[PDB]
This record gives sequence, structure tokens and C-alpha cells, in this order.
Amino acid sequence: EVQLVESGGGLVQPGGSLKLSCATSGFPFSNVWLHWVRQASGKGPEWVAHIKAKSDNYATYYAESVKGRFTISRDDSKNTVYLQMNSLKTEDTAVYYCTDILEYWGQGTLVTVSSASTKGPSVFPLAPSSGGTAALGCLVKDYFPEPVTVSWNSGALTSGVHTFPAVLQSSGLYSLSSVVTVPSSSLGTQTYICNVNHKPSNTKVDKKVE
Amino acid sequence: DVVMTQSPLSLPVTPGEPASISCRSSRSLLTSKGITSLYWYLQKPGQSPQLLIYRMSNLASGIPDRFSGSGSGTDFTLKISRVEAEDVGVYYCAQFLVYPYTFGPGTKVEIKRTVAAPSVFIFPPSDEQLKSGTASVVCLLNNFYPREAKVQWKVDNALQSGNSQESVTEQDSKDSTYSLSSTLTLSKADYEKHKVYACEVTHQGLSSPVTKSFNRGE
Amino acid sequence: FEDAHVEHSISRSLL
Ligand SMILES: [Zn+2]
Ligand SMILES: [Zn+2]
Ligand SMILES: [Zn+2]
Ligand SMILES: [Zn+2]
Repeated sequence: EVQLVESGGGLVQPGGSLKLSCATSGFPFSNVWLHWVRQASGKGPEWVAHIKAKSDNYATYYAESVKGRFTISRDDSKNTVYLQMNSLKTEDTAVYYCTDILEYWGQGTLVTVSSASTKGPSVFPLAPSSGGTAALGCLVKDYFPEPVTVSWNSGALTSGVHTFPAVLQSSGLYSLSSVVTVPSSSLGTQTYICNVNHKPSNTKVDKKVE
Repeated sequence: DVVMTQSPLSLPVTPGEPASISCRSSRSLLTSKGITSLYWYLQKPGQSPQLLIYRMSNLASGIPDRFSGSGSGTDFTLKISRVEAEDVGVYYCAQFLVYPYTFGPGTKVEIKRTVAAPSVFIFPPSDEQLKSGTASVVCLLNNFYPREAKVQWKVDNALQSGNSQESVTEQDSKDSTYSLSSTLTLSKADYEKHKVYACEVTHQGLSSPVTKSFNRGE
Repeated sequence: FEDAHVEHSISRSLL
């Protein structure tokens, strides 16, 4: 089976450096052309770089916005392609994909370029407290960088759940909320636990909502 | 360069009816060998782009033949004979001929459905957050359509300004509605001076605005 | 000038 697995993303300061890797498997590597494509939230895909094969003398090509700063490279003996990123700018913040540009794309690795420091969220309950439907949830406030994940009752509860996009507050910290609607009559017959995860800070929190 | 453009920006489609979206390149994408270097992708939230049609008119493997592509020189068209639920997302065109390879800005295809007014819920700040010096009030709009909505905060009947933020979900997979969360942010000291905290919602499904509120201290 | 991406794709390598 074909696998393309990016890694190396994370939080880095403006002007700093980062090397992304893309480990691959399941296909003959030697004559496959590969690309890096990036995507900022709310925007479309932007092609970053292209590298051909040994037969092509490993010719490389670059987007206008990254010329002179990024270097795409490949190690055919390890079936891996790389993206070296120097002199990073806030505008480089994005999810970075490796792909053949066609049917096969990795899952992406998130690169955040910013001088702000990592901070884990506090998790506060949105308490239910008259039309047969009640609502409850969790507010995940003041974290950086993205992203945060929320589940309910360890994934058993999905119907009625709404997990909203984070908002960037004027403080430069993110905040998001996750809710679920429930029949009001059963408040007390079910336990409701939101499972909040913020890997950049190693925060994993479960919060009972009453 | 070659610049790729698309229209419309958004396209609501009733399930079972056709959809047609357009793309344009700033120069011809025909190669000396008769191939047209134009590619179509569908992207769903949280997923990577999915190839649908390659080289203008060839269906990618496993893609239902409800999809088809055509083109004349610099103007291209993607068609869906009958829209199904898994078709929703952002459609992008792209050229891989002139080496600053470029993608279009995308066309968002959504499911059209009947108007649905939201149901509204309001959450006071938790005491847990209050003992930290800040207060967040949250207003929830559940399962409405269409997406346009106006949420206003009123504290002791005074319309608030500049101190709230909103976010909206993508269309629900089962009933094609949206939900929306709004957060009013206050200092603990300001929060405790006031009695009535209200969320006022305007929506096309509502003949008049709906207000949900609570009194601090229940 | 030319487009050879299908011919250098992961899909092609599998044949
Ligand atoms: Zn070759
Ligand atoms: Zn709902
Ligand atoms: Zn289908
Ligand atoms: Zn007052």
C-alpha cells in the first residue's frame, strides 16, 4: 500500500530554519516525480517545489515566494523527500504536503512561523442549565499554537456534536468550543466528558460537564 | 506566469440536480503532444485534495462518472450530472505546464436545502473561569440554513460592540445545516456589574429576532 | 512546454 508521511513541522521563530521530511513506501521510488504543496487555513493550495528523478539529474523547481530560501531534495536509497526551509517568514505558516501532485497526497505537517510562545489551554464547561432539547459543551480557551482536538465520551458520543473552528483572539491566543445537544429529559442519565488534546503543549484534559 | 481563475465562488446545489463550475487559464494549456495540462480537485475539510479529473477530461480512477470535464483552449468546465452528498467541498483547478505551477482559488459546492431557523442556547461563564479573572459568555445557534446569520450581544439591554467573535461549522452531513458559536469576552469585574446577559439572533428563517438570556446569579 | 506528470506519478510506477 502507498504511504506518504510528512514530519518535521512545528513552531519556529521568524527568520529561523526547519527541515521537513516525507517518508514514503509501497511503490518504486526511482522514477517518481514529487512535490511539496502548502495550504494556509481558509486559503487554497499553493505549489511550493518540484524535484525530478536521478534520470533527470534531480532537477528542481520552486515557487516565486520560496526561491533562494527553500531547498527540495530526495534520498533515493531511503525513499524520502525533504524540504529545507531557511529565513522563514510569518507568511510561510501553512500545512505542508508531499505528493506526486495527482492521486497520492500525504496527510500534511503544520508549520507555524511566529514569535509567540507555546501555551496550553484551560478547558471550561459550558453547563446545560425548555423545548425538550438541552445543549452543553466545553470551551477551550487561550492556547497556542494550533491545533486542538475535541471528542466526547472518548469518541462514543458523536451525534449532535459541533466542534467549531478556533478563533484567534486579539491577545494572539486561540480559543475554540465544542458542543453537543441532548434530550433535556435525560440530563442525569448520561455522563458527558469532553476530551481535549493540545499536543504542542502536551495538554490532555477530560472535563465532566454538569 | 499562468494565472488560474474560477467561478462562481460558491454554488449551492439541490441533491440530484446538475452542477457546473468554470475555470480559466491566462494562456493555452495545450502541449505539442495534444495534451491539455489542466487538472481538477475536490477538497473536503481536514482532508488533502482529491484528484477528480486529469488532463482536462480524463476521469481519475474510482471517481464516479457523474463527474466530467471539458474545455476549449483556456476555458474549462467541470460538471456533476447529479449531485450527491459526498460531493460537497471546495473544487480547485490547476495547471502543471508553465513552471510556476498554479492552482485556482476554488469553488465551494454546498447542498441547497430549505430554510431552517436556528435554535439558540446561551451559556453563562463558569465559576471556574471567573475565579481566574475573565468571563466568557457563549451563544450557540444549532442547525440553521442558510449560513447567513447575525448574532448580537446585549448586556442590561446595551448592544455590545467590539468584544465578541464567531465561528461556524461546515454543513452537517445528515441535514445540510450549519451551526454557529459566538463568545462575548468580559473582565470578571465588568461581568459582575450587570444583571441581564442576552444573545439576539437574526436569521432568514425568523420573522423577528430571537433573544435568549440569563440573569447573573440565576 | 511539456507535461509528463502522469508518466512519473506514483500511479504509473505501480504498473
Ligand atoms: Zn523519466
Ligand atoms: Zn446540532
Ligand atoms: Zn455517491
Ligand atoms: Zn448593567
